[PDB]
Amino acid sequence: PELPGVTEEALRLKEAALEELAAQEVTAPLVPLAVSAFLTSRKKAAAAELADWMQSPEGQASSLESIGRSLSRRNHGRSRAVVLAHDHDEAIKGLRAVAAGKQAPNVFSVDGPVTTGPVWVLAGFGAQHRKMGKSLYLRNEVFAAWIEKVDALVQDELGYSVLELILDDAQDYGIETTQVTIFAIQIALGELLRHHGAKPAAVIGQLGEAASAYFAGGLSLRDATRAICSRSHLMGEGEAMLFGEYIRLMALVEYSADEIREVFSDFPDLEVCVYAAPTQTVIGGPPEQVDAILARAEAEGKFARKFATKGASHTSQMDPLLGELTAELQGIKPTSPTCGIFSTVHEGRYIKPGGEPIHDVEYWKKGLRHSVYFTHGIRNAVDSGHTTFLELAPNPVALMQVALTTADAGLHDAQLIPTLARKQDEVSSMVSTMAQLYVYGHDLDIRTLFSRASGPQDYANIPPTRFK
Ligand SMILES: [Cl-]
Ligand SMILES: [Cl-]
Ligand SMILES: [Cl-]
Ligand SMILES: [Cl-]
Ligand SMILES: [Cl-]
Ligand SMILES: [Cl-]
Ligand SMILES: [Cl-]
Ligand SMILES: [Cl-]
Ligand SMILES: [Cl-]
Repeated sequence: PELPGVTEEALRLKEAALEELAAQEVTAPLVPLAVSAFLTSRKKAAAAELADWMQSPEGQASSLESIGRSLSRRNHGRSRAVVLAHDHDEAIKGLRAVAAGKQAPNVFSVDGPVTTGPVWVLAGFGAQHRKMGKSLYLRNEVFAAWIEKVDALVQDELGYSVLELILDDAQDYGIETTQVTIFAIQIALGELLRHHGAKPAAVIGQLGEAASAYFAGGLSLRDATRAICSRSHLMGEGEAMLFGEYIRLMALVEYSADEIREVFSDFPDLEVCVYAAPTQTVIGGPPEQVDAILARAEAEGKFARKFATKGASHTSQMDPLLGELTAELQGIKPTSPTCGIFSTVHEGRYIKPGGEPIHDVEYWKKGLRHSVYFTHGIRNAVDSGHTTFLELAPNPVALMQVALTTADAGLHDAQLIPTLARKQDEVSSMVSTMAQLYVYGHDLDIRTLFSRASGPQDYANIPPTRFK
C-alpha cells in the first residue's frame, strides 16, 4: 500500500508561494527569553540582572536568538517567566516587568507549576479562513511534514489535495473542505507540539472530534482520517441538495440549557446542536422557527447569530446520512486511549487513560446526530483540577467559549492557550504557545525552540555559556 505523493499542482503552488514569500519585508522574529528560579524573589533579580546586561554594549551586540539559546540551557526552575521579544528594547521592558512583578502583554510569570496537565481542545466550525496554515506550512519543516502526511491520506480517501487548498489563495473553503483541512491543521499543530516535547493530559472535541481521537490514541491517523472524510463529504453533499422547506438553519442564542427547555415549548421543531457555554446554545431547525427564536432573543436583549449553512448538524436532518456513514466507516479499529477524553458526544463524561475504546462507528453516528455537550465537558475538566486549556485551531473561536465555562465554575485564573490566528504571524503564534506551556510547567523542551549552536556566536556571554 503506497500512498499518493504531493501533486504537481501543489508543487507548482509551493514554488509560487515561496517566491512571493522570498520577496516580502523580513520581519523581526519573536524570540522567547526564559528565566527561572526556585524562589520568585531570585527569578526577579535574575530578570533584572539580565536586563542590566542587555542594556550594556556587549548585550546590545548579542542577538536575541543567542541570548534565548543561552537562557534555554539553564536549569528550569519551579518559578518561571518568559519575555516574548522582537528586539532588545522589547526584551528589556519585559524583563523589567518580570522583575517588578508587574505584567504586560508579551510576558508570562508564575510562582510555580500548575497542578494538572493541559486539556487539548479540538473545535473547528467558525475557525476557517482563506490562508489558514499556509504560512506555517512554508516556514516549518515539521508542520509541513504532517500536513503532507494528512494530504496523502485524504487524497487516498476522497481524491483531492488539501495542500492544494492551503497553498492556493484563490480557493476558499466549504462545508466539506473546511473539515478535512482543519483536521489536517489540527493534526500537524499537535504533532509539532509533540515534537517540542508537549503532550495532552486530556482532549476535548467540538469536526475536531476526529483529531481528538487521534491525539487520545483512540484511532490511528488513518482511521481518524476516515472518520473526518466520511462525515465531511456526506454533510457537504447533503447540504448542497437542500432548498426551500428542506433547509434547516443553525444559530447561536444566549439561552442556557434550562432556558432552552422553557423557550422550546413555543418552537416544536427546534433542537440543540451545541451546548457551547453556560448561557450560549447553538440551536437548529426550520427557518421560520429559527428566525422566531432569534427575534425573541433580540427582544429580550440576548445575543443571537444566524450561521451560514442550509443544513443543521446535530439535528434530525442528519438521519438520511447515518446509513452511508455506517457503511463507509466499517473496518476502523478503535483503541484504548493513552490520555483522558472528555467526550462531548457522551454528555461531557470522562474516559480515563487505559479505559475501554469509545471510537467505534456508532460513536461517529451518535456524534453527527446528537447534541454536543461542550460546556459540560469543560465544566467536568475544571471540576477535576484542569486549568490549562490549549486550542488547536486556525483561529481561537472555542477558547472564548471555554472562558465562559471556566469563569462560571469559579475558575477566574484559567490558562487559555491559543495556537494560530488570522492576521497573526503563524510562527510567532507557535512560539507564544510553546512559551506558555513552558512557563506553567507543562512538558515542553524549551531547548528545542532554538537550532543547535554551530559556533560561539550562537551563545551570549551569560551563564551557562560564558566565554572562558
Ligand atoms: Cl542554572
Ligand atoms: Cl531544567
Ligand atoms: Cl526549582
Ligand atoms: Cl502571567
Ligand atoms: Cl524549520
Ligand atoms: Cl460528574
Ligand atoms: Cl480562581
Ligand atoms: Cl490565559
Ligand atoms: Cl538544529
